[PDB]
Amino acid sequence: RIGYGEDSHRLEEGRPLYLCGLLIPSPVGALAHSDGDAAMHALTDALLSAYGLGDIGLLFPDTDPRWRGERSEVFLREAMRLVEARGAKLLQASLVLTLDRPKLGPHRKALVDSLSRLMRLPQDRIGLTFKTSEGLAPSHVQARAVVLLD
Amino acid sequence: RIGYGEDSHRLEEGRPLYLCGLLIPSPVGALAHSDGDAAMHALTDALLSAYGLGDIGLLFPDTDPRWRGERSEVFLREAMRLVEARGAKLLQASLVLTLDRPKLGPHRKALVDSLSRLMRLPQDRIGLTFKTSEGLAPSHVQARAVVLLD
Amino acid sequence: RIGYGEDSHRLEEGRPLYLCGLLIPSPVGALAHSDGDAAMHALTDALLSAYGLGDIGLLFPDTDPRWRGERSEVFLREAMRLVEARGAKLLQASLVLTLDRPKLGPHRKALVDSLSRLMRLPQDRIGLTFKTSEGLAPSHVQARAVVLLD
Ligand SMILES: [Mg+2]
Ligand SMILES: [Mg+2]
Ligand SMILES: [Mg+2]
Repeated sequence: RIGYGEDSHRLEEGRPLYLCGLLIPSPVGALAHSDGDAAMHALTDALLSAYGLGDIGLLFPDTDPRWRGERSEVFLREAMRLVEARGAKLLQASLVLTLDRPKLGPHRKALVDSLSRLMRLPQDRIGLTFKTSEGLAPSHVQARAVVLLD
Repeated sequence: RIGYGEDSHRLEEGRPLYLCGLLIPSPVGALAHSDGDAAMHALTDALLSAYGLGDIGLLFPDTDPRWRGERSEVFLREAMRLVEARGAKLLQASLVLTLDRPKLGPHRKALVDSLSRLMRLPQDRIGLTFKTSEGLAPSHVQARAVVLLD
Repeated sequence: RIGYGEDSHRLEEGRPLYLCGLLIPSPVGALAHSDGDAAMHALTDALLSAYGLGDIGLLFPDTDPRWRGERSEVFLREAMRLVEARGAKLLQASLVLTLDRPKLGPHRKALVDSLSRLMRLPQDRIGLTFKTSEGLAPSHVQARAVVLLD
């Protein structure tokens, strides 16, 4: 099975930046409703999608209590619980993060380590790459992810 | 086999909106010479791509009378005919629709039912997720799609 | 295994345009430090991604004299070497190129032939499709690619 997901958020000065589950030192952070972790959101949608289960807007509306104030690993692990209950064995996640600042290169090890631990995948099965928008989208973070299961 | 397809269209106020084969009540709709159904176009290109057959610009140009003015479902069924004749067995389609309005949430069932009916896939093999652009692309509808076959 | 990658470049008047390893006659070309071949970059990142090896920013930085000034095909071939050494057999590449000008249609055969030769894949396993941005991004070339291996 395959799943594909995307996420993006406005970034603003003096807000915390969360990506791949981690708080990243940055001059900008998401202007969100959530922690705005675009990588987790894209991955979560990709997982749900692989089983036709909907998306984070359907399954995690803030109006449900359990989701209000929650960090995005809660959404990811619930999607993992849902596909696992349907017999899924996650094999791989490959995703691209796009943002002009800050540079994610120095945080490569930490970001992969976190995704590896969250999705319970070996490091060679976490394919994370970083891009800038080349001035296409200087005020957003963007994420696009593909997952592979069984 | 895997295929990847994308489409985007300018949205204009007061034009009809077509997605996944359906008319969706909306304040905005594609400005296009086609019906502008980004979902159909992205899926069609992904199917073509999975066999290297080209893209919808090549196979369904507005110059070709058989295709001019037709709804986009006609091009998807033709792409399905072409890949089926080359032995394809479509397994899964996962795609993301991005647009700032209207909300697609209320239409989720009919949209997924449509894709399942047109592509002849069970609903758990239709992975449809909805996003807004968070202000990055407030005047366009975008779709990106992955298909898996065989 | 699966890998996903993306690339974009600002386009500027009177610069040469390189795509899929070829010179493409054009009024606009990438402004950059590389040849700005978005197809090559996105394919290379997708390959690297399929094995968790990093991305082109990590492995091919212009601080490294081995890589500065090299054509992007040299990067793609090195990524091929690295995954092949880890047992991979590339099976398929499917990608989308997005740009408002020049038209890529007239170059389809040459572009696909180049990808086929470079990646040593049969033509039906090269899924290249072309799009314009519909004015979303009229001054960039964008590429997004999925690769499948084994
Ligand atoms: Mg989000
Ligand atoms: Mg279209
Ligand atoms: Mg590049």
